[PDB]
Amino acid sequence: LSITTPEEMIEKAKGETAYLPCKFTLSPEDQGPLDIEWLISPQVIILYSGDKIYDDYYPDLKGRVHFTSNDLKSGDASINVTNLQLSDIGTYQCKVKKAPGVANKKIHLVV
Amino acid sequence: VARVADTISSRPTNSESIPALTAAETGHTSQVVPSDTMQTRHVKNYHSRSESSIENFLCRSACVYYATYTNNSKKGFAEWVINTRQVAQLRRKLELFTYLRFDLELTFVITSAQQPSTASSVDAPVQTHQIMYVPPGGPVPTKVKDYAWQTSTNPSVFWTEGNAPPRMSIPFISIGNAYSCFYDGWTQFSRNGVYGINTLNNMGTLYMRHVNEAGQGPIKSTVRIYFKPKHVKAWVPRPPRLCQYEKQKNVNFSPIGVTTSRTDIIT
Amino acid sequence: VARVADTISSRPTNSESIPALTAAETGHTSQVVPSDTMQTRHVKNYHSRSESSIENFLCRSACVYYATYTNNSKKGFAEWVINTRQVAQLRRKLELFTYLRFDLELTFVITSAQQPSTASSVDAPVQTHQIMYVPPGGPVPTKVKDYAWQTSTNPSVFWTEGNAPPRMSIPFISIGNAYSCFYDGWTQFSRNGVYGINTLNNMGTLYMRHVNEAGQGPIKSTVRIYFKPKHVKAWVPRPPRLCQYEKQKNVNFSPIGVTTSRTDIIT
Amino acid sequence: QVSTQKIHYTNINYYKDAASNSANRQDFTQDPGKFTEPVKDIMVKTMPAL
Amino acid sequence: QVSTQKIHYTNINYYKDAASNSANRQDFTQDPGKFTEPVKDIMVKTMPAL
Amino acid sequence: VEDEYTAAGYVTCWYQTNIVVPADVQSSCDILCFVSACNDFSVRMLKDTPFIRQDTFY
Amino acid sequence: SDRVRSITLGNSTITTQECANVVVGYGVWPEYLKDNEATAEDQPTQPDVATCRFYTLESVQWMKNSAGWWWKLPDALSQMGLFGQNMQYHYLGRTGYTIHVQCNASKFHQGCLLVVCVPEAEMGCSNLNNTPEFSELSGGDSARMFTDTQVGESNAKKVQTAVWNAGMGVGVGNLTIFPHQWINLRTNNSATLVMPYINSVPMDNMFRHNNLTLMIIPFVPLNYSEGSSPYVPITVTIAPMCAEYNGLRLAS
Amino acid sequence: SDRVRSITLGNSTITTQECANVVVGYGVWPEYLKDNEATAEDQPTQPDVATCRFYTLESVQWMKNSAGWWWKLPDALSQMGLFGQNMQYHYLGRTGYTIHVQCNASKFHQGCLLVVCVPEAEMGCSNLNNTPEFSELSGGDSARMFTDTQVGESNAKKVQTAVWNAGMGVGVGNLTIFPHQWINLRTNNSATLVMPYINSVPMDNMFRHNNLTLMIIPFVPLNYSEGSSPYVPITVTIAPMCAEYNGLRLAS
Amino acid sequence: NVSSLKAYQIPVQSNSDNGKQVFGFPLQPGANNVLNRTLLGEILNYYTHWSGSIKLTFM
Repeated sequence: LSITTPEEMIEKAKGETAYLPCKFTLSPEDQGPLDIEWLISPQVIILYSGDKIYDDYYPDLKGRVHFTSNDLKSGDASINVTNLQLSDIGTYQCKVKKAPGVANKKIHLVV
Repeated sequence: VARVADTISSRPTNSESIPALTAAETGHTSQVVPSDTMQTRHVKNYHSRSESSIENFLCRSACVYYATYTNNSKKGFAEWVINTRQVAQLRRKLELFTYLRFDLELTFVITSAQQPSTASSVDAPVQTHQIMYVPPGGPVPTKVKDYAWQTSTNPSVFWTEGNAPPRMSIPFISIGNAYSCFYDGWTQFSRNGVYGINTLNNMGTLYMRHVNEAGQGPIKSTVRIYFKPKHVKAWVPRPPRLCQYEKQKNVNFSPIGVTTSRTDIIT
Repeated sequence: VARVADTISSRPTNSESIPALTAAETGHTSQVVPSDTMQTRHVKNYHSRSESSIENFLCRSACVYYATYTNNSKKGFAEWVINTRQVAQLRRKLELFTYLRFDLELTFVITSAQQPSTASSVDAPVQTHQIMYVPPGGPVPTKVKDYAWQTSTNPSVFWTEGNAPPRMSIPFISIGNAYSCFYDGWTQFSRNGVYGINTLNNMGTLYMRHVNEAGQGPIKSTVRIYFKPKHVKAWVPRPPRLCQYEKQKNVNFSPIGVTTSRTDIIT
Repeated sequence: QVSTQKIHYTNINYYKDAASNSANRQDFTQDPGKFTEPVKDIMVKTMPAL
Repeated sequence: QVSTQKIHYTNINYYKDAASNSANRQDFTQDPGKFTEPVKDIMVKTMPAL
Repeated sequence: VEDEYTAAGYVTCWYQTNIVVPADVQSSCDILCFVSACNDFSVRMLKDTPFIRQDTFY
Repeated sequence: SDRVRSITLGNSTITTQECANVVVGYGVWPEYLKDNEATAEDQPTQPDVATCRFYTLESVQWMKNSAGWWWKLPDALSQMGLFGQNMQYHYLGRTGYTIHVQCNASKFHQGCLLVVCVPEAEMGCSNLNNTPEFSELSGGDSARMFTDTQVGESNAKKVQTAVWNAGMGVGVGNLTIFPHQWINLRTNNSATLVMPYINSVPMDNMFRHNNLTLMIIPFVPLNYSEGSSPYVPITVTIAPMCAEYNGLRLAS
Repeated sequence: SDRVRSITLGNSTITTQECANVVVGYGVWPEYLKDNEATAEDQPTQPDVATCRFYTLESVQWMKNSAGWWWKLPDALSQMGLFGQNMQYHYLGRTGYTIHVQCNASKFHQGCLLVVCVPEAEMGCSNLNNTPEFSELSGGDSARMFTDTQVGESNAKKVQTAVWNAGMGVGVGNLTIFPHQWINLRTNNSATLVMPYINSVPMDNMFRHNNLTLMIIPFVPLNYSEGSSPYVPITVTIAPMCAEYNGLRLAS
Repeated sequence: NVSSLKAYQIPVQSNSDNGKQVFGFPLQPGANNVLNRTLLGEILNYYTHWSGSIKLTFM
């Protein structure tokens, strides 16, 4: 596993849609089941375990986040954050874990 | 024999053949010998350059990685992708060249350690470890009590304590004609994603686990892995790495001066 | 050497000898080489098909079955009929052919595990295991403290812990001229009873037990058995098993699609 | 006894059986002419099949 | 098989591969003429370089 | 395994000219496609298959 | 004499009255692919006059406070006519270059250059977590430059262009182990290298792998008295040799 | 048998189960330029695998009330990959084509075609004072078509596309003196011609001189009963042979 | 069309427009979800490195 940019700075205006991308490729030595997480540090906000989504975890963000692509097993872990507000400043961790590899992405969102 | 050349006598000359002055612009290093700028005596030289060859410089074992796994726990087992980028005392010896080609000789030094048990009269028999090697693409186990371990045709080795450390030999397993310790250029035709990543040197994983069960008290073990490049041939030498390594994937660094400094140019 | 054939050069022709069009009805697979439909360069080919032969594909050990037996209990001992139908990582490699013929090399990896004893200051010496092999028809033991164990002329092996795993070799023991991994047809002339059952591949049982006594605390052990088909010759190849196995006797299954699916025929 | 490897190497048989010798690993021979072209009349490549 | 050491010494190959033999340790050959003087025209020592 | 550094291209199949038919003949035809190896195929580095699983003995 | 050379290729010619000898790679001269080593299953194409000639890259100014320059080699000729055109329609391809850099000055200036061609030059990012992006790693026949100050840390995808580390984390002095020549404005006027094909596979794609790098590092900085010309430009002209390609496809 | 052929060039192949013999120009097979006849002062380039292959032009529909089609030959391949790319950077160049047209039908249709390749086809305008412009004289691998009605006079720069005069003012029947083959849906399925280099100078520019023209004129019109397929397409695939160029320059 | 015999039939009908695509699939004879369960696939799925050319007979 490998994320294209392990950390960067993103800037968006309040009331816009926030794009927090998370791309990856798969080395040959990876053959296990897929797992994708998303964290926030002002706590999971959306999971992808067993090819099914579990995403009712953060009460402050209900429906305000959902994956973009329809090929999540191809290297797309991006989330579509809509209707940005002021209580949404915090570092995000796109933690993907495919046996036996692991890779993260530290998205520090500022508004 | 690889003997060095002796030195021949000389006499004080006065001629128009100057060996000292040359032109360093041509990228051609000098070739003078002390017998050309002073008077020398004919000294037979018996020194030998044998202990500086490639196979005397590389064929020495060096720890690469070591992991721990407890007995009394679920999925207590160690995995590891096979790469030499992680330890720095060996990484630097392999960066002196660009394209290496060698076959390998692993060696595992497995040890145990009794954990803080709680029951009374703890006593365990000898232990047995398994070190399973999965080629790139095979099925990987998920827990210790799994059926990918036994019912498999991958190369694995069974070892029990109190004996000599196990050892297997691995031939030259690659797609090209040499391992590349450097690769400038992306891995997607669109020139996106990770930068210095190559499929040429992948070698698979290594799964290890206990074979006994949980008798009365946990036992954390530890395995150390040792390489030994044999039959090696090196190509396109390279200057030695100066700045301290920071990551295992790329060659990132922080800038640091060329040498430690002195008080004045004449001291 | 088993080298593959190189490719010969070609020139742009215009003739009536069409190598491309053929008739697949005749059950005769094509035989064209890229040098017959395009311009190719004379490439010497050094690739070798050695690591795809039969003895490089089968002669690798694979766990078959493993049983446990406690020390401190009556009739604590493990029995097992010898058959390869039980583990699936090896069963599928033997179904690719119909009539195999090989001699065997067993190997047992015996481990122990201390049970939750209750007395104080438990300490046991090294253990010794016995692995008795009963041909089909011999007398079988009923309990551990029995006189069919010692007073016997069957092949058995005695092994104690902390040493190398035992290993014996078994020649080709069968009534016909090859093991049959498939047998369509009943076993009673009246065509009743079980369907795919054959006496041709029976090999007997395997009885294992402790040799020590119950000192102070029970000890549950575990034995794993490993095959290794050598000198193998295969006949009448067969397509590979697709549907998941369900039983060890017959070939029952549940229907499942041919392949995993994609979104559209052109993607 | 002494033969070549993938230089030379030496092998000695100890036990007095046949199922005790090590694996062969060196029976390199193939003949697909009984699976690819199992037809009665020979089929030439260039000329059409009919 | 039998060769000299740094008297003589005897070596026998057992396994039937090539990546199982011991290290060579005795390939003593060098040729710096491709790193020191990688120029097109030969450079003589005595005469000046220009 | 599915990698990106060693992709092997794509296979397509296009209409050169339309499929014409006389009257009273179906216009929906089908095509089968086979696959095989040439006489310079080879493999290496034997492993086990990712297709067949097992949880207990049979 | 022994100071003049006259190199010709295809339909172009390079002539220099004052120059040093020519350094030829690691001792081998670039040639085509023998058939013991070939791996492609088809026949390659060889233009051999349409590509083997001297293309001239853009110019660079040698200011007094200069740091350095680098070009990624089989990427700088991406837009130079038939070479760049055959580099797109095919999939594989090997070459061997004849690099020539030329910077002339009077007898009243002073300075020196190090013309080195480091093979498989992997560069490091400014941030220890990321890696340099493509736009700031190379340019189409344009010269990216080093610096004399350590690049800050708050930059996301940039190159660490501290010259005393050559960007590769290696000491800048030890670079002479690669084939190189010194442009010395005292006696030298032009440096020329002949670099064969150096790679661990017989052929490779050319849009994903820049298997060379031509660096220029001014050791003794340019200096002059008042009155002399304040503008001294450098120009490098690269010429492929013994090129061949394989595997036709669409444009990309 | 005697009905099947298998033509191969470069890395492409054409196979036809039912077809007639192949007509080879005026009796000569296309080859390179001998040195008794050469006039360029420099050395030419020969890709020889990158250009010599079968490019496939666009398709055309054979309606019942069809008239004809024509393609200007060394102009239709102007956009087909390496051929069109080498046709731009150079200044001269000679070729020899292997034209192949293919139109298949069932045993219940009827019709016939005349596949002729008229060399130096000069066409006449609709207005007696003007001359046809470039846009309406040819198209990039696209088929301009004839008509069955005389084009009016008030048109300024158009082509007279009355088919019974072949546009050249010549009787349409006498066209068989040029190399040709008949596509006859009774017994024939594909027509193929091998046209050498026909011109009064050894080499010529290729953007100003269309020295061939492939015409297709349906003599016996297509006809069928109700039920059979109403759409019968025609497709021509042209392949250069023995190409070489001279005189490099910039793009144009 | 997977849980039936229709998975092997390639639809070809009398089109109206010219130049349509019939099928298309990437060629990874051990990883693709088309050449996976063919007789070549279950031989390749035991090894890791392969080579050589591949034929594709149509009928």
